[PDB]
Amino acid sequence: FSGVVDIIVVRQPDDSLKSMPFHIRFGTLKNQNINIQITVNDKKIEDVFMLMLPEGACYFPELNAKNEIQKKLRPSSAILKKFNLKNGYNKIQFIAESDLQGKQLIEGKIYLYNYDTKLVISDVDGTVTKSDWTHDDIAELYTNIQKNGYKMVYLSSRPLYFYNYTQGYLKGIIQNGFTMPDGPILLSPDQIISSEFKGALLKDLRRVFPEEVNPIFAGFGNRDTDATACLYAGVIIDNIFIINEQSQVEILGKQEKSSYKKINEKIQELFPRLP
Ligand SMILES: [Ca+2]
Repeated sequence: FSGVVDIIVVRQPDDSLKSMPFHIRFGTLKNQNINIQITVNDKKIEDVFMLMLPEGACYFPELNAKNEIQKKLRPSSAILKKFNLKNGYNKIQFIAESDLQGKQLIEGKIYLYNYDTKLVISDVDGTVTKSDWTHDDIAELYTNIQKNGYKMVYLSSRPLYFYNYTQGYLKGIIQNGFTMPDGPILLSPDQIISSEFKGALLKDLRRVFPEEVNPIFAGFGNRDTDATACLYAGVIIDNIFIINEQSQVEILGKQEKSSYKKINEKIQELFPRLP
């Protein structure tokens, strides 16, 4: 695999920035001599460079306090702030220059959120697809949720080799006139490498935000363990939706039977509008 896993960046109340781990790989790239540059929104970023591991995994070099270079997947606040990201979607490109192959470039997406930004979590397998075919009216409901100021965030525990297909599947979905709203796709840490896993992933997402806010407003899932992952991630039981293979979603807080078409009819009362 060669590509960029969607990156989430959150601006803190002290205007510092925190981010989730950078998962970028140059699989088809044929180690220590490789230097990696970054361009955000078609502009080159100076001072910021990444190194590559033998397998193709890339990291940010950062001295620690014992002056031992650390392999950090989360860039510093100063590095993230040289990106000069805009709020929402940003285009990021990683450029590896090799004497044997010239410069090789992978493109990805990096998202910037505020500490007060409200996220709506959705699973892909079983929640968008009908088994882990697409459930009906999910694109219209998700389009209206983004119109009300919420950010859709997708989760997938699929192998990293199928990450780019999952992006293609979600964005090729068309139900009536409504496309699927653009948002980051987070990958479970088991499918990646280190230099039930859904619950650990959501707390990395949560703890990127400050502790005193609950960033995840709602969550969509297919199994009862998805509900456990959202409850421990700060989501209230009223805002947890669980669907089966027969396209009936159950609101957990009130033990209420409903559907995507029914939740989209209650969009302003279940997802109040945010200016
Ligand atoms: Ca699930």
